[PDB]
Amino acid sequence: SATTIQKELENIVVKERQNKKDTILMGLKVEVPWNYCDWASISFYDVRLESGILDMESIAVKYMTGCDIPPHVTLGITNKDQEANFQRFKELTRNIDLTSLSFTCKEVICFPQSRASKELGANGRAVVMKLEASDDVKALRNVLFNVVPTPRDIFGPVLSDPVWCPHVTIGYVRADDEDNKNSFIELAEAFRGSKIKVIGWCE
Ligand SMILES: Nc1ncnc2c1ncn2[C@@H]1O[C@@H](CO)[C@@H](OP(=O)(O)S)[C@H]1O
Ligand SMILES: Nc1nc2[nH]cnc2c(=O)[nH]1
Repeated sequence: SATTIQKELENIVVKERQNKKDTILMGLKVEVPWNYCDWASISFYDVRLESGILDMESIAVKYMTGCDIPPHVTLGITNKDQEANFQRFKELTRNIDLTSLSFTCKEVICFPQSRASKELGANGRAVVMKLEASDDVKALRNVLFNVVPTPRDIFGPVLSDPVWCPHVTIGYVRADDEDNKNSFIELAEAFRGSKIKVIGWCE
């Protein structure tokens, strides 16, 4: 059970996310086997079409744009002042062939609604394809965090240790329409077992 301090620390984590703007994405641009038309029967949640969003610039809702998402696997998100360190890391890894890296689609997961987005007026949940990452990807991410200071992930209770869930987000849907959510998951489940190829760094 969480303590008083832990509960207070969670509020700080959520607010920190809400306050975050202008961060940089350290991720791998990938090619996926699914297309928009595969989800033609699905209704997506796009904050750009919604009202009551209290801060469109917050990274907690800014990227909740239906299925209009560039296919990518996030390694980490950090502050803009780390841009130089990240650029230096890309140069340090210039000899690494990122296109040799591969992920395997395992299971379709609908992440829980982030409290940071909900408090900013969002009503969406992310449907993602959980990926199996090779040791090369895991090592690449660890060394990235060694060269480029990156906020520690805290997706759960503040006391828990983060378990990286490599994933390619497919689309956001309303958190209050189960039929739509389940139909989406079913359709996305058809792509399980597919292999995703890395093209390079997200730019
Ligand atoms: N400059 C940026 N700063 C923070 N996030 C950014 C971003 N550009 C893209 N995103 C995407 O927004 C994330 C949600 O925070 C992730 O999406 P995801 O992997 O699909 S759950 C992330 O990739
Ligand atoms: N990597 C990762 N992202 C998440 N987003 C929401 N929950 C999680 C989680 O457990 N892991």
